[PDB]
Amino acid sequence: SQSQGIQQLLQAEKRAAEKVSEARKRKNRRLKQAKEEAQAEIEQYRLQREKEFKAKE
Amino acid sequence: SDADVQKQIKHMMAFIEQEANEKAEEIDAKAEEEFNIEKGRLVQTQRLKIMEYY
Amino acid sequence: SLAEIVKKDDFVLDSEYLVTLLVVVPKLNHNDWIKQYETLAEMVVPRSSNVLSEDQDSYLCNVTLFKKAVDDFRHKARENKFIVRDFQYNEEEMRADKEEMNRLSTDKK
Repeated sequence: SQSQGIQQLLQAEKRAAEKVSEARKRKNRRLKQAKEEAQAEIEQYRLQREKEFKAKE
Repeated sequence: SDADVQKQIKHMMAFIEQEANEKAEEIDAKAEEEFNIEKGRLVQTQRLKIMEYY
Repeated sequence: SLAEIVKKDDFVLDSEYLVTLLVVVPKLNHNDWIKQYETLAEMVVPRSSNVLSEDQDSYLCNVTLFKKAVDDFRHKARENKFIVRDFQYNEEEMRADKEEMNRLSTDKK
């Protein structure tokens, strides 16, 4: 039956789709991590500016 | 004939997997760029707004 | 019309690296085509040919292959007088032919 041939095409395509999909999942996760680290650093800046402002006051 | 065709495809089909891995590695490089771009834009914009308040 | 013979299971489509091609061959020349089609380009798997139907003159088959192979395959098919007739499972067109065949034959009565 032709399935023994055709499945070799579909195997390469499925392996390709998995590798690209895993990189897309990592891209989405890295975008979320960038937001989360930015949210921490802006609070550290607010706290530093607060200490400077209290010293100037 | 048929055995040489099966050997030729079994070798050549690896180039599709290699190009798919190279595309995934380009998406991973775009992920590292976008992480730095998004983090930098958010940190600087908010830091400037916070600084102006003080 | 391809609508009388085409079905999805004979096709490889909706894919990044994969294509399907369609070729008609005279019923005597088919005995050469069965082996020669696998020699028209690199990156063709063995037994990629799926016949849709025979007739009084000829056979039509789908060939399944990687995207790099397709233009060498079609050009060397033309060089060997094998006639390219690409109909990549056009579901909207086969349905339109069936719908209008049923409608016009009914409306005429």
